[PDB]
Amino acid sequence: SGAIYVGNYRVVNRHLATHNDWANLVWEDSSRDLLVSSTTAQGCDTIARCDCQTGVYYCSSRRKHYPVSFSKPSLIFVEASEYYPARYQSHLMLAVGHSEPGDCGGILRCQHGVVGIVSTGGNGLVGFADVRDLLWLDE
Ligand SMILES: COc1ccccc1N(C)C(=O)N1CCC[C@H](C(N)=O)C1
Ligand SMILES: [Zn+2]
Repeated sequence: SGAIYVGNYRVVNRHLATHNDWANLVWEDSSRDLLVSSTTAQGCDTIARCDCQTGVYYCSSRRKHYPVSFSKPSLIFVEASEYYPARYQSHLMLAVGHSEPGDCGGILRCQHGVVGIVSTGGNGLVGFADVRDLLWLDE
């Protein structure tokens, strides 16, 4: 679990969004596994606007933060699951690191701010749904 709270927006994994998230839907993209809902209170997270390929992510299955090198946002194949059929997930960045089901929502951050959230993994890899292109999150 996990979310980014920026301004009057809450950013979450689309496969973990609540009834409330869908009742206050602003935007969603199944191909990116992202969903943005509106909030009444102001959020105090800063979004990074950069091309960093190094950062630190929170891994709830280890209660630890890990430094990682990660790929550029791209279309990557993701095995079928209870929420999606087998498909290409866009805007996804992979790193070598620990992740297991339950780690989705953990924030990835670089020196400039929030980069994205854990969305995929397996076999010593972890995938992050990028949010740095969503410029509207700030205006
Ligand atoms: C951190 O995630 C993992 C870790 C280890 C092993 C597997 C995972 N994966 C990949 C997932 O949990 N999922 C299932 C829920 C839907 C996700 C998606 N974006 O399509 C993929
Ligand atoms: Zn950065």
